[PDB]
Amino acid sequence: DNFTGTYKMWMFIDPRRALLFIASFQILLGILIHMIVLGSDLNWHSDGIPKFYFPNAAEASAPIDMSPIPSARNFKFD
Amino acid sequence: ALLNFEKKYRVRGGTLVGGDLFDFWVGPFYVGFFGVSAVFFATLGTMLILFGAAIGPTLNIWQISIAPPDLSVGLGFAPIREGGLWQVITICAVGAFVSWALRQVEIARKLGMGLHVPFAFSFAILAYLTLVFFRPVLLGAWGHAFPYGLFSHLDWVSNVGYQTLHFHYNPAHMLAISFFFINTLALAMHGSLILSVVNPQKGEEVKTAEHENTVFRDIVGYSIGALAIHRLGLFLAINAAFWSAVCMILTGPFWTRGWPEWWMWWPNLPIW
Amino acid sequence: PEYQNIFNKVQVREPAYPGVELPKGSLPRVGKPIFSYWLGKIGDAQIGPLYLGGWGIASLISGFIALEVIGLNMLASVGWDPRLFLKEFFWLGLEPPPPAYGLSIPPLAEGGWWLIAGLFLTMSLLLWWVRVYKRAKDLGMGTHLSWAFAVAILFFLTLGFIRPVLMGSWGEAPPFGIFPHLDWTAAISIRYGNFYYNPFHGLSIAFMYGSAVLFAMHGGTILAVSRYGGDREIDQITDRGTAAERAMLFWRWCMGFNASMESIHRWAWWFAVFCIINSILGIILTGTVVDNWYLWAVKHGVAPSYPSELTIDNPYLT
Amino acid sequence: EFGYITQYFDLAQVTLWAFWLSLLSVIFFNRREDKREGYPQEAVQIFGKTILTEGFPFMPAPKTFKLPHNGGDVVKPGPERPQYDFKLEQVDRFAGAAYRPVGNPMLAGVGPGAYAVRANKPDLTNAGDPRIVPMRVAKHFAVVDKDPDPRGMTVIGADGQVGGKVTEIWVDRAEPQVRYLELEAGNKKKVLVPIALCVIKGQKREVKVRSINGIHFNDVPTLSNYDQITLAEEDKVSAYYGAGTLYATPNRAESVL
Amino acid sequence: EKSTTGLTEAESKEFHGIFMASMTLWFGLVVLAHILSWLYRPWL
Amino acid sequence: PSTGLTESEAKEFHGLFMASMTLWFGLVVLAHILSWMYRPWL
Amino acid sequence: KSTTGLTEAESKEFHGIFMASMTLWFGLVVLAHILSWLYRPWL
Amino acid sequence: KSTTGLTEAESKEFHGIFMASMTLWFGLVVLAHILSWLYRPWL
Amino acid sequence: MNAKSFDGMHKLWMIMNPVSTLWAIFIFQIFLGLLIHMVVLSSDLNWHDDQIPVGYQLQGETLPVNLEMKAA
Amino acid sequence: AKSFDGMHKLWMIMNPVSTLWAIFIFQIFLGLLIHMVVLSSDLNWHDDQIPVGYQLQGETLPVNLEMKAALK
Amino acid sequence: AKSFDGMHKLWMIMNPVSTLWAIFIFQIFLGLLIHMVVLSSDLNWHDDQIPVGYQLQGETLPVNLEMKAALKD
Amino acid sequence: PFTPFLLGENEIRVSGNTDLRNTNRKSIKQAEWTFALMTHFSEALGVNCTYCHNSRAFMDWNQSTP
Ligand code: BCL
Ligand code: BCL
Ligand code: BCL
Ligand code: BCL
Ligand code: BCL
Ligand SMILES: CC(C)=CCC/C(C)=C\CC/C(C)=C/CC/C(C)=C\CC/C(C)=C/CC/C(C)=C/CC/C(C)=C/CC/C(C)=C/CC1=C(C)C(=O)c2ccccc2C1=O
Ligand SMILES: COC(C)(C)CCC/C(C)=C/C=C/C(C)=C/C=C/C(C)=C/C=C\C=C(C)\C=C\C=C(C)\C=C\C=C(/C)CCCC(C)(C)OC
Ligand SMILES: [Ca+2]
Ligand SMILES: [Ca+2]
Ligand SMILES: [Ca+2]
Ligand SMILES: [Ca+2]
Ligand SMILES: [Fe+3]
Ligand SMILES: [Mg+2]
Repeated sequence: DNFTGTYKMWMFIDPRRALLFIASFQILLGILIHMIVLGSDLNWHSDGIPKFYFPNAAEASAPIDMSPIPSARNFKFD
Repeated sequence: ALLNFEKKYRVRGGTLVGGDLFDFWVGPFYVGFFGVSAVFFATLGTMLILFGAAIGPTLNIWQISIAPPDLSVGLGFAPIREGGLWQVITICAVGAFVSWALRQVEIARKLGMGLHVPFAFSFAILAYLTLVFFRPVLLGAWGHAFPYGLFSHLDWVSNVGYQTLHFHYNPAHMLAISFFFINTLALAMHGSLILSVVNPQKGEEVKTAEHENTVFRDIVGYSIGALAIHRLGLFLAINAAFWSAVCMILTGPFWTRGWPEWWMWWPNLPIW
Repeated sequence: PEYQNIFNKVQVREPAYPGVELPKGSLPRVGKPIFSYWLGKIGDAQIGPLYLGGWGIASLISGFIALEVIGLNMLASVGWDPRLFLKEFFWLGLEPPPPAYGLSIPPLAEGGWWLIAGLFLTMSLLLWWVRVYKRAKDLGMGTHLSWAFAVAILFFLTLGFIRPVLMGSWGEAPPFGIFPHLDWTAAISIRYGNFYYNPFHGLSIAFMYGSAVLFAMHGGTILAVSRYGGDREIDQITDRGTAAERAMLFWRWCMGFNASMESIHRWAWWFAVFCIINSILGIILTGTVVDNWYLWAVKHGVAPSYPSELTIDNPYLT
Repeated sequence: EFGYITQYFDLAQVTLWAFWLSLLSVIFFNRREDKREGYPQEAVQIFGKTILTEGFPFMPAPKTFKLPHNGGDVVKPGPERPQYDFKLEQVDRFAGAAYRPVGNPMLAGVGPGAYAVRANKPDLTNAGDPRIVPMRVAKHFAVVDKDPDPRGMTVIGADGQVGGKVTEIWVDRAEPQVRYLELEAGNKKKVLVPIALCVIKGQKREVKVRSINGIHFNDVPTLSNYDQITLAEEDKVSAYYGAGTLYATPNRAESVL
Repeated sequence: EKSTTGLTEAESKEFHGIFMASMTLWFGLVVLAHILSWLYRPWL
Repeated sequence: PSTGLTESEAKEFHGLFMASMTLWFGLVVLAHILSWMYRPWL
Repeated sequence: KSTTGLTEAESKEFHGIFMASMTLWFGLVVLAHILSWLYRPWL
Repeated sequence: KSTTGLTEAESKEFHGIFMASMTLWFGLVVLAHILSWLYRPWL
Repeated sequence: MNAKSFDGMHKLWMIMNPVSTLWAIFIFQIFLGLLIHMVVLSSDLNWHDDQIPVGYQLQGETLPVNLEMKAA
Repeated sequence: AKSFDGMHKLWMIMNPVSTLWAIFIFQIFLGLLIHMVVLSSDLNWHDDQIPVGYQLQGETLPVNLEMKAALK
Repeated sequence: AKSFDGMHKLWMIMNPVSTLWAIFIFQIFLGLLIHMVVLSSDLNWHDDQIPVGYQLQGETLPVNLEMKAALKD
Repeated sequence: PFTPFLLGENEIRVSGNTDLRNTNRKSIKQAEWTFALMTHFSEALGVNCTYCHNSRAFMDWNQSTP
């Protein structure tokens, strides 16, 4: 084959540093993808399935920037 | 009282004015010609501030205020009750500050050292003179300076700032704030490092200069050195003061629009 | 005149210094040290090497993810044009969610990217904290630099996470820009009635002025006795020479009291930390306890009272 | 109603009091740390008696520095080494009067020419070697070209006369930089001058030392061994150059205006 | 001269064996998570 | 032995580490079963 | 002279494996793009 | 005098491969631009 | 040449450090991956919010349980 | 025509490794820059809704339309 | 005609490598700058909608028009 | 700022009438919108804030000008 001697990689790249990089990167990427998916239409915490559990506002508009601070908690904006 | 080691350094000479007449100590202080001057002017200024509080509406410490003349007086002489007291006190203040600096020069000459501290004090003095003398002269009236009062010079600062709609966009103001912030950061790091090296982990020896270099090269990759951090310190503080003086001499004399509109020179360069 | 000791007139080189030996079980230091002639005119000329272990790599991954996010949103706000990016650079920013969303997680282009960047920047600074602590402790030194860093991190988290949560809105936090964050500063003063009548703001200003004063004084005094070997503070501490003696006589004669070569560094530490402690205390009470700082100052007998002469009619009362 | 008041006592008020008390208390501790050097102080009484006083607040309890390489323990506040033998005459008959040196002011060790009494050991590196050494003992150093090498230049001495010639450079191994210049004087002795009292002109190939005069370079203190310097010797050398700032010319201590 | 980590060739072979096994197991678990997510909430 | 542990010490540590991690994950699963019974989220 | 300490044999070895790895990576990239074009064509 | 330690033979070798590589790169650039002109002409 | 033009190419690693190159390539590829994904998500080609194959927030708002609760 | 004979001697005064690294880094930076400059113009190819608009395609799927009708 | 004879001696006082690097870097910076200066004027050639406007071409495709119609209902 | 204020009819006031926390729920963003409109008032007349306010209390009518 062409990949016969790949294991010699660890003779000039430090395996300790490699491990420390990979663990950190994977955990950070996990957190990142979860927050990205939660900030979209695929969100699964406040989507109302299988039921809305909170006492949400009865008529919540589409929020604009020129807004006041809300009086009560609400999680159903759509 | 004298320190354990103080007596062999209390010799005569080193003075600027006066001579052997004012060359003595009173307690721990050294007096000199300029010591007499400074205490004279400080006492007089304080007593006049107090009297100007007595003829006002209240002796509450937070609400005393002595104000400068009106703008119609110009660069003339105002009545005592409507501005002249402010002028006498602002003469006393200059006298006291300069006396302070020259006394420092006498002391340093006697102890055999360099004149770095009075030189750095000179820039505080320069900022004060910018606010009370140079800017008022260029604008044409003493009544452009600030009143003497806690809480009452803050009203001055506020309204002067809003005379340009948004004073945060003043360029020399941005540069001075940069220097102030970096100075506090540097002072925290310097304090921490020396304390850490002479107060090591329990049951260890005092560390060395190599440790001081190593720690910052490990954290950040560069260490400036034990003598250059003192230099960097003198530099950051002096520059803060300098650019404050510039930012105030620009506002009013050389720029009368809003400060955001100055910056408009940048996106109007014909190169984007 | 006489040499002022501001620049190095003659430079000397020896081979680079790798650093004090670390405890066994440590990673090697990365980089080959280089020398800078211009940096050597004012200070030490060596650059590198650097220590990258576990905590300082996780930090630097977090921080760069945050920077990529912030930069890309600033760039999307001009339509991806780099020419316009350079043209209008001080006016661009990444903006927090609209205040009506409360503490929920908003959609990505209406405040979710701000939330992501804030989270990643937070994690970056806490990992850096652990790095600073361990680096000082592995060499056997006191951990005084970690205490001050902790104070600074706490101020970053107060304005930004703790106060927005106590208020009930992420839209109460600063954006990531230059002119945008200056606008935030002015607006929060305008809304809560004049920060000049906030007493913790006055005290922190007292300590910022004091930091500049104290460090001008110390930098001057040590450059002025460096002819007697004063720049070497560790030896002047553990074996007091004439430089320290002259340094302490100067201040004693001038203003009546003095510190020692070790104590002045404790004064420095505290003057830099009280500034930020008062910063935290002043921001944490604004909005949550006090709604108008000027009316507070009037209730507690602090504000002056200019003479009136006129009468203005409030048109909402007519 | 614009300024209606509901209750006088609030949290901002209490917190401000707490801060006033937390300051006011670090002042206390710092002022106590300030008095580990130079105390107890000496108060002179009504008719000359001297007592030891301690100030407000009082002195702290002693702490110990453990110096490296078996360099001993240092207790502070602790004992003091004895002063040497300065002679002084008071000028006016009161406790706050100034003093005059009795003999030759340059060789008296009073005024800006006073020095401390340190250890008779050199300062060490992290490895145990002496820290300040001549460039022939430290064989790895080199002056960076682009910079005037002072070896060879002359040492003009503030009145225009020649003091001697530079023959060596003394470096600092812990932080690589120049600390002293060694020169041969008019009577063929080897004396040091600190680099922070020298103005080096590369083209004139001169070193100007504004502190002392040309003939004064013959009486600079000398070292025991020329492969190292101790803390005591550093102090003596530097102090001799500092005495000239006030004693070199008889007109230097005499009121500018 | 050349940059090395001090591992011989046998140690490198050992490390490589276990590294590849671990990476394969991790990717297996990832695939399983995505099959479940597609069954629950398909995104394309 | 870049950590100074021999192979026996490493074996010992590994045994107890794996046991502890398994117990921790068991407790996590139990918490999630209770939460699903109380407030199902999917 | 700037040098890496590798001889010519070591360089040949490294080059072999480097080129193989890069080719495999580019193959995977091409496959990803064919799938994306089938699902959501962008040009 | 500023020098790189390469002899004249080593410089000739380096130059040969450098020029070959640069020519190949520019060829690929030209191909990319022909495709772009066919798809979305800009002048 | 045209066929023997790239012969000595394997000598490249006698002047270019293999370790630095490897680390640089890996880091650059990760950064570029993040960047391109973020640039494509901010366009019309966005695939998380396009409501294909169905909109899930809308699906949750019109469940019979939620509708019956909102009716009161 | 023999004016460029000694050109190969360039590498006896200019370092080959430094030059290689500089070229590579500059090329990557220029690639990113030109792609961003052309994407921010009328030639933009990600957002132009050609060959079709995908957000608009998702808003008019029959399932989404029927759900939006029953809400309103 | 004989004023510029000794000109080749320039390289005995000016370093050739430093000069080469300076020239190359300056030329690249100037290239970028002039392109950016011309793009920010009336001569801009990316946004001038010649030979056709492509955003406008995308907004009026029949498929996009028919989808935008079925949303007005 | 003209759409909400000079064609729509929104509240320009943002500050409170007492010193401690009360029923006021305006935010810093609303404060920014007000600041924008006031900047236009200043530019359109050739004046500063102090032509109609004392900055130490932008909300008090007894400390304004006529
Ligand atoms: C709405 C108002 C504007 C504003 C309007 C102004 C105005 C107006 C001014 C500043 C000035 C300053 N502003 Mg601003 N500024 C604003 C917001 C900021 C913010 C911020 C975080 O938002 C910061 C960080 C700053 C920071 C600063 C500094 C750059 C500068 C003050 C330092 C100085 O003047 O030193 C200089 C030091 C002195 C003047 C001290 C003089 C010292 C004397 C010689 C010694 C006195 C000794 C004493 C009598 C002895 C007592 C003895 C006892 C025994 C103890 N401003 C807002 C936007 N700002 C000031 C300035 O730049 O002036 C030059 C100034 O005039
Ligand atoms: C709608 C979207 C789905 C969803 C879709 C996915 C998809 C798709 C994936 C995940 C994955 C994960 N999800 Mg999920 N996930 C959802 C909701 C959640 C919620 C929650 C509060 O709602 C939580 C807390 C999680 C948490 C998790 C983690 C267990 C896992 C991420 C591992 C990681 O970060 O790398 C950490 C990695 C390392 C440190 C390096 C390698 C690990 C090595 C071997 C050592 C670590 C120890 C151990 C193995 C750690 C993982 C524990 C398990 C045994 C896997 N998901 C919703 C319902 N989730 C990922 C996963 O399953 O990985 C297998 C994944 O692919
Ligand atoms: C609707 C959501 C549910 C909820 C759903 C969940 C779910 C699902 C989980 C938790 C878990 C936890 N929840 Mg809960 N939780 C709720 C509300 C709360 C409230 C509160 C104020 O409302 C609190 C204080 C808690 C607190 C806790 C902790 C006990 C625990 C996280 C421990 C941890 O971080 O270990 C981190 C620290 C370590 C790993 C250190 C290492 C081990 C140390 C040395 C031993 C610590 C012991 C540990 C705390 C357990 C002790 C219990 C004994 C075995 C009896 N929950 C609500 C009601 N919660 C997690 C859990 O229980 O883990 C088993 C978990 O999976
Ligand atoms: C509309 C656009 C399409 C899309 C179009 C594309 C296109 C086109 C490409 C990707 C590519 C990638 N996409 Mg995608 N992608 C989409 C949505 C996603 C989502 C998501 C949450 O929505 C995620 C998490 C991903 C994630 C990924 C990564 C797997 C991959 C980038 C790899 C990399 O950066 O290597 C950098 C790291 C290195 C070079 C180091 C060596 C690699 C290591 C050892 C292994 C990494 C993973 C490996 C390639 C896959 C596992 C091994 C194989 C199974 C054998 N895509 C949507 C649906 N995506 C790229 C790709 O896969 O190339 C292979 C690619 O060309
Ligand atoms: C309307 C505009 C067109 C477009 C018009 C062009 C034009 C014109 C060109 C490109 C070129 C490129 N385009 Mg394009 N391109 C478009 C959209 C894209 C999109 C996208 C996300 O939409 C991506 C990711 C790309 C990416 C790319 C890169 C492959 C290439 C830039 C190479 C480089 O910078 O190397 C610089 C870095 C180095 C030289 C470092 C040296 C590394 C060595 C030599 C190996 C590098 C491999 C190299 C990247 C690619 C070789 C490909 C192989 C033969 C498979 N284009 C749109 C549709 N594109 C350029 C190109 O093709 O180069 C030939 C080019 O001239
Ligand atoms: C006014 C009156 C009623 C007078 C009557 C009395 C009579 C008749 C005469 C007395 C004689 C004279 C001439 C007195 C003048 C003095 C008077 C009256 C007033 C001045 C007092 C004064 C200005 C004090 C201000 C003190 C303040 C607030 C200082 C600010 C900074 C500060 C807090 C510093 C603390 C830290 C200290 C001590 C720093 C100094 C210090 C520094 C900076 C080092 O670098 C250093 C390096 C190495 C060793 C020691 C030191 C060191 O001690
Ligand atoms: C084009 O550029 C590229 C992409 C190539 C990269 C270049 C990068 C560049 C040029 C970047 C420029 C950046 C600039 C100018 C940044 C300016 C920054 C400033 C001045 C910022 C000032 C203040 C911001 C602050 C104080 C933010 C504080 C935020 C905090 C504390 C966030 C807290 C959020 C948290 C902890 C998360 C909670 C989320 C969750 C999930 C728990 O919610 C429920
Ligand atoms: Ca759900
Ligand atoms: Ca989709
Ligand atoms: Ca398209
Ligand atoms: Ca065109
Ligand atoms: Fe210091
Ligand atoms: Mg804003």
